[PDB]
Amino acid sequence: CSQFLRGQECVEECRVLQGLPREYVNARHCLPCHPECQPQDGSVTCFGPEADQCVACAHYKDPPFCVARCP
Amino acid sequence: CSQFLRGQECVEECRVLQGLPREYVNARHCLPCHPECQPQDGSVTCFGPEADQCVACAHYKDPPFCVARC
Amino acid sequence: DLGKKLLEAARAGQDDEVRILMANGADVNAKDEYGLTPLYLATAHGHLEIVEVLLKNGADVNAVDAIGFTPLHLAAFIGHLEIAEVLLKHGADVNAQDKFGKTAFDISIGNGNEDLAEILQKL
Amino acid sequence: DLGKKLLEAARAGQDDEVRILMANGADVNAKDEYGLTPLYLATAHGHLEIVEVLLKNGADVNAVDAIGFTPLHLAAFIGHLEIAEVLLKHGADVNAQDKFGKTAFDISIGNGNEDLAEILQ
Repeated sequence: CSQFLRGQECVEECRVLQGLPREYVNARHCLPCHPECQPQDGSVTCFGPEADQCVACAHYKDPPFCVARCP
Repeated sequence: CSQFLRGQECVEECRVLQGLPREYVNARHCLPCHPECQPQDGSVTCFGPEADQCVACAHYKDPPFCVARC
Repeated sequence: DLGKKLLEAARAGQDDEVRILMANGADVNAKDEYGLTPLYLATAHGHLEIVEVLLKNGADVNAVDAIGFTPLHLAAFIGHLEIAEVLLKHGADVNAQDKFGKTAFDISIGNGNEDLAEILQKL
Repeated sequence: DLGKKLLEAARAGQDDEVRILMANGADVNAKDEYGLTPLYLATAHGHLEIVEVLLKNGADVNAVDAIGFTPLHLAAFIGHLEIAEVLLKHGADVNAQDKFGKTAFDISIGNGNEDLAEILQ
């Protein structure tokens, strides 16, 4: 596969600026943002797979993490 | 946290040579190897989150991916 | 008018439409509804030739998105080596930082692209 | 006997134990159940002082695991900057390759460990 890998599927491009769930790219692999990242429109959504790597939280922020709820 | 993150838990080390599920590490995060990776005993188990990143396969190979059913 | 057309063309990967719209004097640094830019959209969608053409026509290499990503940032992110090289030849600020203070090289390390990282490191 | 205790001490961060075993002639390069050495295990588990001691007592700095990871490979995989630097100061083969042709630098970039990568350039 000369393109991007999403699991096994060879896809033309990952979901970085559009599509759901948003993805970050690593080693030509399309990989999912943490579910707590707010999908962005004028930017990428995450920089990795974890709740402290979002650009903005879907719900609450409990620095440095995005969380469904506060404790 | 100045050690490693496993999700939000701050941990002393990741599971690179032992423990289940086995882990790779990226920018100080403990992240899981793909479940089709065979847990290794003399080395790390994987290099990233995906099934073409295992050292060896838990079940069937299908280059370059470790899979459950061929 | 010509702005929206150039934006859709860069997005969809339509080399000819882009060259034409440039010819008919479309704004090379037009902004879409999210403040994005043809150069940026072209890099996002992996369109080398279009990136090259936009650059020949004075596209701003230091246009920033919502968090201060330049096209070089996004190239590093996705791991588009060739596009990154083309942006470096055309005046891309390699020290430029997004709102979290990361440069393209940082982003490259997060993407795990050794060759792009290497090119960026030696700067 | 002593070798098993040394290997365990290296896993568990027991520096006082490592010291007393070395003092009683424990094999600094003893191989475990899986062919791994104290230095590798101390690296795996982030025990800096222990890699310091093991090195001063002649641990094999380029010993190799199942896939040809040297301790430096492992330090780069995990993100142990300091241990990696210590390894370098004591003769880590900066060009060594695993059975995939990857060097420590390769692996540092693979695992997003910028500072590591940066001292291996």
